[PDB]
Amino acid sequence: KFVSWKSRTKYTVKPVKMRKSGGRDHTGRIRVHGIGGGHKQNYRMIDFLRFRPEKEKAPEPFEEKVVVVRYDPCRSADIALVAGGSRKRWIIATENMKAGDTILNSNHIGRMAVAAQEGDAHPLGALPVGTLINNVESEPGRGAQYIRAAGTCGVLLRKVNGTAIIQLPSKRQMQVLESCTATVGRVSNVNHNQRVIGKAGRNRWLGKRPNSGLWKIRPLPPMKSYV
Amino acid sequence: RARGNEYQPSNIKRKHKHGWVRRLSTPAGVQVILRRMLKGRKSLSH
Amino acid sequence: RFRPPTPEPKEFLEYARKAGLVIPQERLERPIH
Amino acid sequence: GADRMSKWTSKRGPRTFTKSRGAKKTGIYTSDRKFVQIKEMVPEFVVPDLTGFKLKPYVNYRAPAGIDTPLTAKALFQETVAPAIEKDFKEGTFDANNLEKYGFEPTQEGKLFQLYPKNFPR
Amino acid sequence: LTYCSTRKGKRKTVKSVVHRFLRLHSGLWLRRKAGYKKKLWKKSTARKKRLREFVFCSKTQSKLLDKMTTSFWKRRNWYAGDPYQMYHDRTNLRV
RNA sequence: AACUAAUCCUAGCCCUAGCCCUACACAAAUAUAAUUAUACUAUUAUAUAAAUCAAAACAUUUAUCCUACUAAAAGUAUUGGAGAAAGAAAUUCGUAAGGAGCUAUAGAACUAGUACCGCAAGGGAAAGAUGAAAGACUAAUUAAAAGUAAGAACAAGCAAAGAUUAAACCUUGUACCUUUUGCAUAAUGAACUAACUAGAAAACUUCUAACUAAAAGAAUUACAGCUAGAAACCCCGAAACCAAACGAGCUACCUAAAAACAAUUUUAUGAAUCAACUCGUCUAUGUGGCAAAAUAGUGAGAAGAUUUUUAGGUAGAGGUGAAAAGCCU
RNA sequence: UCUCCAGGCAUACGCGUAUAACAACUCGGAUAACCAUUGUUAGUUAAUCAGAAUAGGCAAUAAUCACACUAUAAAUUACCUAUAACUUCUCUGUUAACCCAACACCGGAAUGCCUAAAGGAAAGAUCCAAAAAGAUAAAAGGAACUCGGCAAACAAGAACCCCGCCUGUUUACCAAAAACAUCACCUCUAGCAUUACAAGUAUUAGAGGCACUGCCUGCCCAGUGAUCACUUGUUCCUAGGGACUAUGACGGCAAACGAGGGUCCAACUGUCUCUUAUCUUUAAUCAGUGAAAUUGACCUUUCAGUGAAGAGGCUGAAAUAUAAUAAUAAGACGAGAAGACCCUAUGGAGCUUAAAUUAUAUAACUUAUCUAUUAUAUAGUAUAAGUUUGAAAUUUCGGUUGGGGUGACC
Ligand SMILES: [Mg+2]
Ligand SMILES: [Mg+2]
Ligand SMILES: [Mg+2]
Ligand SMILES: [Mg+2]
Ligand SMILES: [Mg+2]
Ligand SMILES: [Mg+2]
Ligand SMILES: [Mg+2]
Ligand SMILES: [Mg+2]
Ligand SMILES: [Mg+2]
Ligand SMILES: [Mg+2]
Ligand SMILES: [Mg+2]
Ligand SMILES: [Mg+2]
Ligand SMILES: [Mg+2]
Ligand SMILES: [Mg+2]
Ligand SMILES: [Mg+2]
Ligand SMILES: [Mg+2]
Ligand SMILES: [Mg+2]
Ligand SMILES: [Mg+2]
Ligand SMILES: [Mg+2]
Ligand SMILES: [Mg+2]
Ligand SMILES: [Mg+2]
Ligand SMILES: [Mg+2]
Ligand SMILES: [Mg+2]
Ligand SMILES: [Mg+2]
Ligand SMILES: [Mg+2]
Ligand SMILES: [Mg+2]
Ligand SMILES: [Mg+2]
Ligand SMILES: [Mg+2]
Ligand SMILES: [Mg+2]
Ligand SMILES: [Mg+2]
Ligand SMILES: [Mg+2]
Ligand SMILES: [Mg+2]
Ligand SMILES: [Mg+2]
Ligand SMILES: [Mg+2]
Ligand SMILES: [Mg+2]
Ligand SMILES: [Mg+2]
Ligand SMILES: [Mg+2]
Ligand SMILES: [Mg+2]
Ligand SMILES: [Mg+2]
Ligand SMILES: [Mg+2]
Ligand SMILES: [Mg+2]
Ligand SMILES: [Mg+2]
Ligand SMILES: [Mg+2]
Ligand SMILES: [Mg+2]
Ligand SMILES: [Mg+2]
Ligand SMILES: [Mg+2]
Ligand SMILES: [Mg+2]
Ligand SMILES: [Mg+2]
Ligand SMILES: [Mg+2]
Ligand SMILES: [Mg+2]
Repeated sequence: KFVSWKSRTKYTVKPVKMRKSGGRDHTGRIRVHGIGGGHKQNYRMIDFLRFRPEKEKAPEPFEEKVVVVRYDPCRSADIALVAGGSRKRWIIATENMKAGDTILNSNHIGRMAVAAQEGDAHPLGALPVGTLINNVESEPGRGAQYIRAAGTCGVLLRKVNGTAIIQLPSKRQMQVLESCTATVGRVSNVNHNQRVIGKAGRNRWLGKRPNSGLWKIRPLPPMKSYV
Repeated sequence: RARGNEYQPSNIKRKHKHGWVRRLSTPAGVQVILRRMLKGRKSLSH
Repeated sequence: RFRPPTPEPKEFLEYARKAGLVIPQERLERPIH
Repeated sequence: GADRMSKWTSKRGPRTFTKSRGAKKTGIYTSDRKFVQIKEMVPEFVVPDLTGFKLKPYVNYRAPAGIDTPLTAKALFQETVAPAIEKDFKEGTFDANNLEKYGFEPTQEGKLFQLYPKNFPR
Repeated sequence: LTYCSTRKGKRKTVKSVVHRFLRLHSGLWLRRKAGYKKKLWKKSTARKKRLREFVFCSKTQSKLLDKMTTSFWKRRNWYAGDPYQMYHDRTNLRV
């Protein structure tokens, strides 16, 4: 009887009501422990493909206007409503984004380096080595999947030929084509790691059930009389 | 606490748990009815 | 366990007199001789 | 402790449970919950004029009863259809194609009262 | 022992007797001596001679073996050139 | 000099024989929360049976279970921790309505899969008795069971026996079954009445006959044997194990939609005092109780990780668990 | 009419005629009256209470008197564009003292309104014995009681140790705690999308440990020259020759809080010295109704003996009209429960592993098989055969040794 709530085909900026799982799967059995209850929430459909040209428009760099930078219950970072042309779409907000700012979304692969302004989306080839980036996509057109948390910025270590190396926040180096689109700057809510829960009830407000109260080298034969 | 009152009646719950439509939903439930028909039960299901 | 209370039914007259009854008169099929 | 043997009716169960007692529907429920009764769906009692009717509920005990001969298709056919076909055959004005002339109906479609599937109540 | 079989309703022979003992028609049973093929290097010459012999069974042992085998193993067998032809009967036996 | 009771005979049932079946019965309703006249949401068994048990344990294995014609070949060939056990074939033979059964605790569970018990799967009873006629007023028959009544008792004792003129006084006498040990003043079991309630098989031996170097109505045995008859080996009772259904209306946790929190002080709260509400600290009562966990007091929390309501989910090789190996009627 | 008591009326859920009248007086109410019982007849009335056309386009801005006010846990069909139809009221719920607890059960039972205008009766009659239960009063003393201030009090104040940070959570039915959870802190694992984690992305997620804060100190940190050379170290080529090498895992302590476990003082008292009086319950007598465990048979005595710790019943003395009513509990090794304790079974089961036997759970590799390619070759793979890993599965628990370590012994 479990029908997923993620059944909306068409993009909208209206917040969408979420049904909670409880750590259980479509079978009805717990698959992850420690999830339950909490505050009711609404899902605002984020758009991680920064360079999405508007319908019936050409594929070239465009600009959008930041309406508001808002708190999002469903993620560590904060979201910014951005409007351009006749389209409104939620997006992740960088560290310094404010209302009324203008942010560029560029398709052009700069043959030379392009000056980097935080919040604008540029292909990795355009950016210069060393620039802090966020919302990186693995393959051109996929959409952003890495560096999407609060205050998490990766570095662009190297660009050679058609590919570049990205240092993910975990210090794990990844390689992607220079065509991939990465947003510049940090991801905002840099102090999220400084937040203090304080009381056990606060985690029960975020849907975190308490931990359960339940409290390997086989010797080789030649080394069993010394164990 | 005092036990013995584990039955909290509800017609919606009863017909959903042990009703005609529920029994026919799975083949094992159909065989529940087949046994009771063979035995001669006056009540096949709730 | 227990056994059921069967009510366990010159006697019909008392039965119907206590209960009360509509005894419609009957036409005797054979005339009395 | 629920009673499994008594009949399930609308008096039992919560308010949400409702079901009919066997009365035929006479209308339709539109959206926003408006009942619209349909005049044609409501039965009409066709009552004849009984003025000057000689038949009453009971019959004379002196009236002889008749031997039972339940009606058969052959008896109906002979009483009604045989006289025409027999006379027509002698006249020679007979063919298989013109069976409608004697009262045959190839199909029941288009008739107000269809003999099969029956589309009228008693 | 199987006294009444499921298929035939009879007793069954214990095929461990059939593979170890010979029954003479008179009623006697022959056997070998346990260990006659074992560790012969450390056995005395007289001991080995005793082991090689064919030996008879006691009254109770014979009574047991008769219980464990069926009648077919107790019939008189007319084998041409039998080397036990003369041992199937008792002679000069008053007892 | 009689109450409670007792007597009873047929309702049906049992095993065979024979036989393929063509019983699947008005109108209407019903797969919707079945039995609700019409659209909405469409509809669909199962991969190898397992274990108990036998092997005096158990670990390969363990007849039937898991069917292919009778009698013989034959418990033979074979198969097997070569143990317990298991076990063929070639080949031959083959033309056919009844009861030394039951008669109401028996025979079917059956007067009924009902009443009743259980959320459900499921479990599952008891009983009737006139006569030709009841349009003869529903009879009779029986010192007859235990139990009582008619009719309490009268120094002294396993309750009787020997006796006696005499019921009791006198004399003699350590209840029963099993069990200890072949003993108990041990110890188990027994309120009493009626009914019901536990030894079953033919390898060898013995006995009685038929025929006899042969016996047997084919297949077998035989150096007096062979054929037939007769003669035999209990009842009740676990914790367990496995397969398939049924269960989350209790309880554990969860999902969705809803509710409740006065007054007072702090502040801006898993803060304070204290109701409603939730819980169950200590003592007494109760202990077949009002209650298979309560009552009366006294207490802990009481805007929160609070409490409560409704509907849904997770199922036993599992579920749930702020782990008590708690909870899952 | 009087005396007294103080959760009542609606709806939901549930129940299913217990509703009302009459007639009955068998059964049912634990007894009567009377009926909640039996039979017969009746009943609940709704257009407002309650239940039961199609296709597109699009949504930033809580609630709390919503203004101010901040906040954090971030929080409810409409309006438009076209199409289609162009006057309608049937059906069903409606009673009651009611449901779940085997019962007319001192229990359980959601919400709104209200707190006596609604709803009710603690005593069948009598008697005031013991023992038992409950309430109130106490001369003088005031914990001397007791395992302990348990219980009670005209008291309800003050402090100190131990443990746990704190509010929370648990062994429904003997354990509410020092156990569990908890913010904080710490270790480990994972670089990723269309059903959990999650419509998330390392400031994330999962697994697990652990009080925090401040304070302390172990490890570890090539050696000597001094950013430089040797000695080392590690590899090779043959004892030679090259090659290469620029900070902590541990303790010690912090207030507040606690139906936790110890302790003290003050006050207070019938806990006690040392009990008493009153009232209610029960008791007892009268009327009605009427169980339960238990029971070999009993015409059921005391003392000494005998006996296995043991005698109403045996041996020898002794005592002895018969039956009730109300009391006590020495005995009938008094009666009950699934209570305890040791031992036994080639009886079980739960749990753990380093028991034996297995293990197409996952994971990996290897060879085939089948495709792609390629110069032989690297890829993959509806399967088979190996190997490695081990989630699991099945089975077992020799003997002798006041009983338990080890040993030993057969
Ligand atoms: Mg823990
Ligand atoms: Mg029950
Ligand atoms: Mg409930
Ligand atoms: Mg065995
Ligand atoms: Mg086995
Ligand atoms: Mg019977
Ligand atoms: Mg019967
Ligand atoms: Mg008598
Ligand atoms: Mg005497
Ligand atoms: Mg004893
Ligand atoms: Mg076993
Ligand atoms: Mg539930
Ligand atoms: Mg308040
Ligand atoms: Mg508080
Ligand atoms: Mg309090
Ligand atoms: Mg408090
Ligand atoms: Mg819990
Ligand atoms: Mg524990
Ligand atoms: Mg249970
Ligand atoms: Mg009434
Ligand atoms: Mg009356
Ligand atoms: Mg009545
Ligand atoms: Mg309405
Ligand atoms: Mg009403
Ligand atoms: Mg009672
Ligand atoms: Mg009043
Ligand atoms: Mg009263
Ligand atoms: Mg009184
Ligand atoms: Mg006082
Ligand atoms: Mg005093
Ligand atoms: Mg003292
Ligand atoms: Mg002291
Ligand atoms: Mg106290
Ligand atoms: Mg604590
Ligand atoms: Mg607490
Ligand atoms: Mg407890
Ligand atoms: Mg609890
Ligand atoms: Mg507590
Ligand atoms: Mg407790
Ligand atoms: Mg702890
Ligand atoms: Mg406490
Ligand atoms: Mg003092
Ligand atoms: Mg009396
Ligand atoms: Mg006496
Ligand atoms: Mg004595
Ligand atoms: Mg004496
Ligand atoms: Mg008395
Ligand atoms: Mg006594
Ligand atoms: Mg033994
Ligand atoms: Mg065993």
